[PDB]
Amino acid sequence: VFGVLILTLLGFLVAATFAWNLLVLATILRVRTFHRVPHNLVASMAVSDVLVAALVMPLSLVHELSGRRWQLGRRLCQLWIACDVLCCTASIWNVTAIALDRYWSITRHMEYTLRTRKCVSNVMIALTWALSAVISLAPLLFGWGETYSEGSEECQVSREPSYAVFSTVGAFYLPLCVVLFVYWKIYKAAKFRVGSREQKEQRAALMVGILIGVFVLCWIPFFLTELISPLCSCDIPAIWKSIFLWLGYSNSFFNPLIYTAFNKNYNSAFKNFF
Amino acid sequence: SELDQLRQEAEQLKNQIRDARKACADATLSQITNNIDPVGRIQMRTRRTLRGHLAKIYAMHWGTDSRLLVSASQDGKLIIWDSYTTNKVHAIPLRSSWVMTCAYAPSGNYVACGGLDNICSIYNLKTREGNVRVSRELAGHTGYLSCCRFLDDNQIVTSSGDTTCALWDIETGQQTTTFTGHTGDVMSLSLAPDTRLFVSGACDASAKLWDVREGMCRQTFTGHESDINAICFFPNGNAFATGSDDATCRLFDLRADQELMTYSHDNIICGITSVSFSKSGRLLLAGYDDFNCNVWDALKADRAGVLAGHDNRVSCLGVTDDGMAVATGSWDSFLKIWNG
Amino acid sequence: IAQARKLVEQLKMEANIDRIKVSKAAADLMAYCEAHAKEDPLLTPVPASENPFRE
Amino acid sequence: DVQLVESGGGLVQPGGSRKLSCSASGFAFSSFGMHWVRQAPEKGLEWVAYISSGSGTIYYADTVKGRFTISRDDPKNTLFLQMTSLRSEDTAMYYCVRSIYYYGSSPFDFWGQGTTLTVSSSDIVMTQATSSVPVTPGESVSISCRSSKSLLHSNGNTYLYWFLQRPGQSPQLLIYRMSNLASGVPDRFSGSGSGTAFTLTISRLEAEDVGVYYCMQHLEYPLTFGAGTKLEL
Amino acid sequence: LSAEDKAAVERSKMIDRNLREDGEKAAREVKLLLLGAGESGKNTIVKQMKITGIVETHFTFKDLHFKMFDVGAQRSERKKWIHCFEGVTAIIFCVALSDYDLVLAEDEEMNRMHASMKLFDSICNNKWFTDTSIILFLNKKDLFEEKIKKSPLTICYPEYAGSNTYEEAAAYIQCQFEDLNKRKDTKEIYTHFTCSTDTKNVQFVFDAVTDVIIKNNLKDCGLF
Ligand SMILES: NCCc1c[nH]c2ccc(C(N)=O)cc12
Repeated sequence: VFGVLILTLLGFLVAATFAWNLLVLATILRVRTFHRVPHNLVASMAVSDVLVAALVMPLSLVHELSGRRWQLGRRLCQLWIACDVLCCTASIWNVTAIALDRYWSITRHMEYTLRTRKCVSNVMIALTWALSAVISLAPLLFGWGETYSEGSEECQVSREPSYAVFSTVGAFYLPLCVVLFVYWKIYKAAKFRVGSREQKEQRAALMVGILIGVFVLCWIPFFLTELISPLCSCDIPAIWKSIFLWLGYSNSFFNPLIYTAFNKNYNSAFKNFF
Repeated sequence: SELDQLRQEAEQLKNQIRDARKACADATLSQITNNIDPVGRIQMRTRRTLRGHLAKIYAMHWGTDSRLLVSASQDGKLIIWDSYTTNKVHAIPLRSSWVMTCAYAPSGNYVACGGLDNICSIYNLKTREGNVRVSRELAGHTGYLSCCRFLDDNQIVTSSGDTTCALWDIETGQQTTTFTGHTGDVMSLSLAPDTRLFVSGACDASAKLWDVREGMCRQTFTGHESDINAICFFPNGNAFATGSDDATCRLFDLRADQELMTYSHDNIICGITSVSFSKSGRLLLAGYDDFNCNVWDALKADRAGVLAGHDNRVSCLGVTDDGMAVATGSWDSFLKIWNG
Repeated sequence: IAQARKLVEQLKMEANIDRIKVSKAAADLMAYCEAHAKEDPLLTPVPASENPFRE
Repeated sequence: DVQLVESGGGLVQPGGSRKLSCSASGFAFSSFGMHWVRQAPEKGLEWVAYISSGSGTIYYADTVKGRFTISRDDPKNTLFLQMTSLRSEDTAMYYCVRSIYYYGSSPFDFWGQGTTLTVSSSDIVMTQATSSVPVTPGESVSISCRSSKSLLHSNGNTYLYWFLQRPGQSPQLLIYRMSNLASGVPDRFSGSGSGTAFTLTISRLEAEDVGVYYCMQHLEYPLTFGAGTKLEL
Repeated sequence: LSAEDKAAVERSKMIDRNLREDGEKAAREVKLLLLGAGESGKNTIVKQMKITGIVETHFTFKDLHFKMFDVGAQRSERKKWIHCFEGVTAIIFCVALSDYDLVLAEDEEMNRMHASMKLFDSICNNKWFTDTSIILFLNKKDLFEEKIKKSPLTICYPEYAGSNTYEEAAAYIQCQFEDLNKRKDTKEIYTHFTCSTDTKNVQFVFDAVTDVIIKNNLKDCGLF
């Protein structure tokens, strides 16, 4: 690449996104006050975020380390290109899940009891992981696209013109719209519940903006390029695609920076831990 | 007129008592135990953990057979555990959910509890039907109850926040005797092994020794600074240890009527919640407000170990009759059984 | 005004007891602790053969 | 004030269908498991079925399963036993027994009156050494029985029970777990045993003490009953 | 294990199933602590919203179940039992406006309107009630109107410096009770002028509880 600095940065990213998620997963089980309804979603978020860092990122690193040629045959390409489209989709839908909870607990605090809450929560933790599997094992256990490259070993997710639009729409655009709408509603509610000093007004907007920007800037260029490239039959340089791939993988680093670090109980537990 | 000379006579009497107390003090107990082999190191691990209380836990009491247990929480529930298998035997609902004390009868047939309603309730565990029911409600106190102890199957002694203690008769429900002399709320009780005398610690930073049969005060001990929260009797029956909010525990002797030693540190600034001894009287376990429990050498004042396993402050503490285990309760709603 | 009389009477009653030296009592506690030392499961750890709380 | 009422019975042809009913009052019926015990003429007792609180556990006898069922009604405090595929060997009078299980409980304390049922025409074994033993008034005698399997468990608690049936009267519990005396029984009776041999000792025998004794085991299901011993003057 | 321990396990399972079932029934309730001083009007407040030791009251308005604990008959040390009530949704405080002209009975050099301020200062700034809101009620306003024409407010505070009217005195009195709160970043105080009014007394409590619940839900996201 462009010097060993990039490789060192990628290795540091791998180590950080593995260690932080391991620490969070250990903390949730270690602390016995972390057994409430809104904490199961964070555990699913952490496990989905660590399953990609542990065994999907080093494979891509060695794949792109020297030449676009896969090390093994069809025994690994199918397996590596599987969790890549399953352990990433299950993270986007986990962010959408935490958002819909906060909305129904501020917009409808009456019907959202201590039961309805737990029920809808666990139902969502299932549908999320179910849909992930469906898409990942669709161009394989039904026959579609390539996912077989050739002797050139060009391991790549299917480039079928229909599979691209189907997967992108079912994975990103719907969660993006849902998250934007619910956070707009939440921000308006928080604005209204203040007026009827200024930090309470200038911190809520900052928090919501940080959430939306972190979620959007790390995924919006990749997905839009994928949908545009195959369909519009347009070719892009192999460097921009790689950079977008690292941005998508690096979103997992920022993902626990928000939902866990800025909390009170989680920060106190982290400080208690060595 | 006569008030001034009465005050002077009282002051000179107090001075005479203190002079006799100082004159009868030969030497400290620390010098005697200078050449005593220390205990060393004490290690204890959590053997059992009991769950089911969805609220703070305020009191507990061990059964006389060293197997059964009773716990009371501000969720309005009274649970009887089986410590060996962590099973549940009974679950009694209370009329009022503000409960701060509980007790277990020596015979094993009755259980008592009280709280902010100024009423002590007595339950029958061996009815003909397969359920428990209230057998007698005792009323007459003008303040919240603090402690409760069973003399036998037909007698009971309680202490409340109206600066009085009383001895009841369960069959008739009438106060047989009343005890007066405290100028502050009474917070603890401790029955002697002979079941002939008892001690009580109050908020006026003092303790007194009562006579159950004559109903009069015999001795009073001072030396604490802020307030007394717990009290316990030595297994021999001639000494007792107290615990306060000044973060200090002290040992008093009845026969010499003085204070023997104090148990203080420098990293401890929170008050003591409960105090209990060991079967031989060599250790002294005291719960603290900083979620920890300490073990002190009773004859040398050295911390032998630490029992740190709780999330919130420790509220209750007890030792089995045979001395094989120690149980701890806390505000995190978990009971843990430790062993050595 | 009877409170002062009651207090002084109680003080007079409490000053007529008999007291002993501290060293005697300290010896009596040390002797009791030494005598009952062998039967203290917490002080001397016991083998897990006869420990009822066998996890 | 425990009272037991039963309904149903009478002569019927083989293969008939009916239901045995039980009524309970004076105690919490929802916290007690129930048992069915039958006794054929000139025969000992025989455990039939068992249902626990909450209807979470049901058991049937080896010769009973398939042609019988059990149920309970918490709001009405009623117990049922449906009759189907009857045979000529089922002529017996059915009893109802209550039992509660926790640390220190005494099961089989109260027995019902029962109703007569008749129609128109391995495992631990309890053995009693002597069928009938003469009794001398004012003296002390003992009754002994043994088992093929030891009734001593790891926890230290043994499961042996003693029941006394007066002539023409419902049986009552005397001693449970071979060393504990049931409430309401005089201190004359005393139980003993060691591992596999159990002897029941009576300080003195009176006019009321005459009856038939039975031995029981509760280590595992089914529950086997030893043959009764006829006390003759 | 041995045909007599499985029954114990199932009995314990029934016991803790019943415990869990009963636990969530008492979690969908609002707990309020009623405080005050003397005859400030707690009885009138209970009469306006109604259905020895601790006295309890239950009432429902709009499918919200309310529990109110009155602890005015203890006379013991407040320090030793005030930590039992930590975790209540809100605290209701009752003050009598027509108390500036009156003093205590056993003590003459003590205004009856200063003891109430001292009690409010002690209750509001406590290590246990840092995140608990307070609802303030000023009870006797008609008698205050009757007595304000002839008597001046300068007797209590000789710094009023205003015309002896209703608005300029009531606003000053309300302000005097609101700067005693030194935790403005975490606590909110709701005030209501009422006197033998109608359902207005209950509607105000309902609105305050709804606001408190909404803000508590918002604070869990780090968003408020
Ligand atoms: N490395 C992440 C790629 C990914 C996650 N989810 C997806 C959903 C669809 C497609 C695609 N190639 O169409 C790719 C992905």
